[PDB]
Amino acid sequence: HQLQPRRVSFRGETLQSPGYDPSRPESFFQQSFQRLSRLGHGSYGEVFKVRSKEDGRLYAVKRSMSPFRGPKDRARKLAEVGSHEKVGQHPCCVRLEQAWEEGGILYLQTELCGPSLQQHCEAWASLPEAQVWGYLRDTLLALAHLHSQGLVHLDVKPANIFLGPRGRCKLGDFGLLVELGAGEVQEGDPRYMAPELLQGSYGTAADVFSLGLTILEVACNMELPHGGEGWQQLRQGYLPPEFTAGLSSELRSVLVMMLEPDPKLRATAEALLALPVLRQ
Ligand SMILES: Cc1ccc(O)c(C)c1-c1cc(-c2ccnc(N3CCOCC3)c2)cc(C(N)=O)c1N
Repeated sequence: HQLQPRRVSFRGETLQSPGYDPSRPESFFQQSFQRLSRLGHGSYGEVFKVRSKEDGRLYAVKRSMSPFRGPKDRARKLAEVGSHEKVGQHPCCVRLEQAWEEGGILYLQTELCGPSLQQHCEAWASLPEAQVWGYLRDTLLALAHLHSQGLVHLDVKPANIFLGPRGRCKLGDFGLLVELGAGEVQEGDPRYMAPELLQGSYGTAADVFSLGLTILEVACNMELPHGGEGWQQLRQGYLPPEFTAGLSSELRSVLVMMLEPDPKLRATAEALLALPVLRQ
């Protein structure tokens, strides 16, 4: 026999939902959602576009790949939900609707978003810069929100930022969020990593640096180095001309503020948002 689905939350039960019958053998996920498409799959699991039977609206649902192997494995996976709950509701962050576990599998149901910035770039040669400014501003708003909550995203990158309506950006994938102890956290993508993280040092500034390289990459449509001399030369306090062909003086000026190697000299999200060029 199989235990009933249980809600996963770190705030304050078995899952009951209109349309869900525990008497029937299919999973909560099978009974309570219509699977429309698969949006992604990897070792992290699978992500589906679904329609909810409870309210008729569209959502995304992520489910892990294999059953929990032991109590610590379970605890580490469930921690994503606690982190996401700390982020809560914000128009530039992917909103978690509910999470549950059934059959040793973890499900996160969120609002449905569009393609990642990685995907949008790939299927776009370069993005119009007005689009890029929108993505920069919206993800800065997300970072100001995270920092307001004493949170740092240690894996800001094009794959973790999702398009929304009319040019809007939402930051997601909060499994590598840390609170300002740190908690367990996995290896972020070296391409976008702030230099201080090599010495294990982190803070609000690290995700500003990663957003800087994220936006640089999408604006120039060139792969950033994962190590070696080219990695070092993006972390010196200048923009290598290799990456700035086409980029306006205005965008360059803001990126260099974000890419300052000394996290004490690096701009904050709120200071960037207060720049005339990022108004509204
Ligand atoms: C379901 C969910 C739960 C928590 C969460 O934080 C998020 C973002 C999502 C969520 C994830 C994805 C998605 C699609 C394909 N690949 C990835 N990847 C992950 C990072 O590595 C690359 C591959 C992610 C798409 C959407 C969507 N469009 O609505 C979505 N909401």
